[PDB]
Amino acid sequence: DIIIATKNGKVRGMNLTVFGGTVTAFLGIPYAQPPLGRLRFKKPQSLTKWSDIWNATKYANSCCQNIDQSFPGFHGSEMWNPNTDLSEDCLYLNVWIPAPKPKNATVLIWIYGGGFQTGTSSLHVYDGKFLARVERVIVVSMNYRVGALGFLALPGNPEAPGNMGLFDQQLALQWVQKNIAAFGGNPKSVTLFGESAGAASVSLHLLSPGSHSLFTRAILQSGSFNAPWAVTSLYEARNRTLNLAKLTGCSRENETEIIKCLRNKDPQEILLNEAFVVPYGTPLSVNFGPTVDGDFLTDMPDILLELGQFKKTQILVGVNKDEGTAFLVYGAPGFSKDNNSIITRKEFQEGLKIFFPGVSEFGKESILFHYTDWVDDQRPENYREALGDVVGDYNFICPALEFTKKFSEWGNNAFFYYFEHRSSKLPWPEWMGVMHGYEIEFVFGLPLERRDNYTKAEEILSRSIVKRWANFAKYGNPNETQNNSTSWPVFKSTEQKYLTLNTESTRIMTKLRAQQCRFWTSFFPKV
Ligand SMILES: *C1O[C@H](CO[C@@H]2O[C@@H](C)[C@@H](O)[C@@H](O)[C@@H]2O)[C@@H](O[C@@H]2O[C@H](CO)[C@@H](O)[C@H](O)[C@H]2NC(C)=O)[C@H](O)[C@H]1NC(C)=O
Ligand SMILES: *[C@@H]1O[C@H](CO[C@@H]2O[C@@H](C)[C@@H](O)[C@@H](O)[C@@H]2O)[C@@H](O[C@@H]2O[C@H](CO)[C@@H](O)[C@H](O)[C@H]2NC(C)=O)[C@H](O)[C@H]1NC(C)=O
Ligand SMILES: *[C@@H]1O[C@H](CO[C@H]2O[C@@H](C)[C@@H](O)[C@@H](O)[C@@H]2O)[C@@H](O[C@@H]2O[C@H](CO)[C@@H](O)[C@H](O)[C@H]2NC(C)=O)[C@H](O)[C@H]1NC(C)=O
Ligand SMILES: COCCN(C[C@@H]1CCCN(Cc2ccccc2)C1)S(=O)(=O)c1ccc2ccccc2c1
Ligand SMILES: *[C@@H]1O[C@H](CO)[C@@H](O[C@@H]2O[C@H](CO)[C@@H](O)[C@H](O)[C@H]2NC(C)=O)[C@H](O)[C@H]1NC(C)=O
Ligand SMILES: *[C@@H]1O[C@H](CO)[C@@H](O[C@@H]2O[C@H](CO)[C@@H](O)[C@H](O)[C@H]2NC(C)=O)[C@H](O)[C@H]1NC(C)=O
Ligand SMILES: *[C@@H]1O[C@H](CO)[C@@H](O[C@H]2O[C@H](CO)[C@@H](O)[C@H](O)[C@H]2NC(C)=O)[C@H](O)[C@H]1NC(C)=O
Ligand SMILES: *[C@H]1O[C@H](CO)[C@@H](O)[C@H](O)[C@H]1NC(C)=O
Ligand SMILES: [Cl-]
Ligand SMILES: [Cl-]
Repeated sequence: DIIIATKNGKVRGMNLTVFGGTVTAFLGIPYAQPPLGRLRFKKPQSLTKWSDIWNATKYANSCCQNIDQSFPGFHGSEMWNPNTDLSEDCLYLNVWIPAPKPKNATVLIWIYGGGFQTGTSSLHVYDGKFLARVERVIVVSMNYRVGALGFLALPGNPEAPGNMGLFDQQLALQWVQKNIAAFGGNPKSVTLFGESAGAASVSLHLLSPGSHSLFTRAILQSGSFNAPWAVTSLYEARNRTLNLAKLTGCSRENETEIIKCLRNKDPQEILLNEAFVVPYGTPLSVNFGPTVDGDFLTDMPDILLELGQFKKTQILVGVNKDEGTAFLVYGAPGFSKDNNSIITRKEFQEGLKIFFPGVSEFGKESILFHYTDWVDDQRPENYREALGDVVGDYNFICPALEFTKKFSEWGNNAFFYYFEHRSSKLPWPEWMGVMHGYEIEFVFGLPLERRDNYTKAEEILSRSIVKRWANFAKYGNPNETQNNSTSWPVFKSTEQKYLTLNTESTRIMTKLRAQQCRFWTSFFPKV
């Protein structure tokens, strides 16, 4: 039998045959009390015990969330939709262990993204058996509440204080600290890693004092808290809570009555109203996400980062070459995943209004000016490409770079990557390039599965990324080998060196997109 004793009871695993070896998987370990009934909107409560041997042999329920149904049958979007029953009873986690069982393995904890409204640990691109098999690390991933059920905020009120999903993550980090040694793992070697909102989440755990001792090191893939979508101000969050009460028939004299009313609502009644809590939106809208709750976050995160009030440790940060394109076919006029999406200069300008609703006309004018200095005047795909880069630079690349600069300025080693390979199996059209989220499958080592129809070059690339991530986790240094390996230099605010990741060559380069990002940090805010 495959049985591990944990502080909350014994749990039964299952064997996976991986690359002619065995990985032991414990899928769907509860780590918190089910946030049902009176526990809805509260911080997660510690788990006491489950009754008998818990069978962690199938993934757990995913947290409640609206589904992306924009493209029925399309793998490109359905690969992100939850693949287990949705339920409010979702606070579970997964643990993959190398066989034979390690004595003190480094632990990698995955935090999925999904704009704080979606995601689940059970997606196939987050399958952790490959990393455990190939690098002999332990992999943990957890489900955390998303949407209003996860980030409804009445700051100061324990009935709905804000940042519950972040606290879900945190409680799972505490569970690893309490229990991972029984799975053979080193609680003193724990690396958080995640993508998009998960990366924004990792970046917020660097700032949260309660998480300081729950992990060693941090990997931020295509995301950071200073991205414009990631953190809502204290009273912007409160306002949206009130509007949800309004929209559901739960407006009440005092706040606890409002929360009382919202606990009576069906989950679908909450989920289907989440989109209407803001006056206007964008394809990158986070209606209920992290906020300044005074508990998980004691000040605006921008300030804590400025003042060095964060966990002093090593980080690995990076972005993808076409972060913006994904969001274009979700509300930008003239953009379809089924044509080559050539757009006019007028369609570009309409896209700016879609993605920048509350920005002045001269604000849009200067965005347009900064992104039209064409190398070749036509080149009929200039505006199509300009709009992607605007969305990608403003929402992801430039914030990730600025976070890395300011963080490295306080003395810890920081490593930046620019991932430029488009997957041979990427189901979206070619014009969308190296999309948001499509480095993940390489990080988790799926190209290592030869029966899966990736190219040999993608196996080598994924094998190299898998080595660097695991080496970063074990050693604070994302090295590959000492010899025959391009060195990954530290990111330093003067030189700002980064490593490119693709199949042709991995080069050290400097000041990624500095001319574009300089616009977004030092001019656009003044507008
Ligand atoms: C806080 O937010 C409200 C927005 O409230 C609205 O009502 C909700 C039910 C929801 O459906 C939203 O889409 C609505 O926008 C701000 O009030 C606005 O002013 C009036 C008051 O109802 C409303 O008709 C307007 O549409 C809102 N403004 C815009 C630009 O749409 C309110 O000002 C915000 N700030 C504070 C401090 O409360
Ligand atoms: C977890 O599953 C066990 C049974 O699953 C199997 O039995 C194990 C001994 C092992 O051989 C596994 O590989 C099998 O998949 C549940 O066990 C109870 O006890 C016996 C076990 O065979 C069974 O006849 C009983 O009917 C089970 N009890 C009940 C009330 O039906 C065990 O209950 C499962 N754990 C939980 C928390 O449900
Ligand atoms: C040592 O291995 C190289 C490949 O190693 C490349 O990996 C990158 C991450 C980076 O660190 C880089 O400096 C490093 O060189 C081998 O070259 C590969 O060789 C095959 C042929 O066997 C070519 O088809 C590949 O294109 C080539 N990859 C490259 C150049 O990136 C090579 O076998 C070996 N070189 C020596 C001198 O021993
Ligand atoms: C179901 O509820 C709708 C809300 N969003 C739907 C999104 C819209 C855009 C993309 N996809 C994911 C996707 C598709 C294809 C390739 C890669 C990635 C579906 S969301 O909750 O998922 C969302 C919101 C705001 C984000 C802000 C920053 C980054 C990601 C965000 C995701
Ligand atoms: C689950 O995987 C473990 C690890 O591979 C298996 O345990 C091994 O089985 C072989 C075959 O007899 C032994 O030589 C090893 O000594 C075993 N290891 C341990 C730690 O006991 C186990 O058999 C698998 N469970 C299954 C297949 O149900
Ligand atoms: C990558 O670099 C790190 C150093 O940054 C190497 O780490 C040492 O690793 C060995 C394991 O072989 C440990 O026993 C030492 O204690 C480590 N020392 C230090 C100072 O880190 C690591 O070996 C390198 N790996 C490769 C493949 O190059
Ligand atoms: C696993 O590795 C840790 C270190 O990462 C070992 O911890 C001990 O040694 C550490 C020095 O690096 C310190 O944290 C402590 O001196 C000590 N830990 C204590 C006393 O709690 C740990 O022993 C290793 N576990 C193994 C090998 O099973
Ligand atoms: C493709 O996308 C939509 C079709 O649904 C359309 O509005 C747009 O103009 C089309 N662009 C083409 C065909 O170039
Ligand atoms: Cl995502
Ligand atoms: Cl093209």
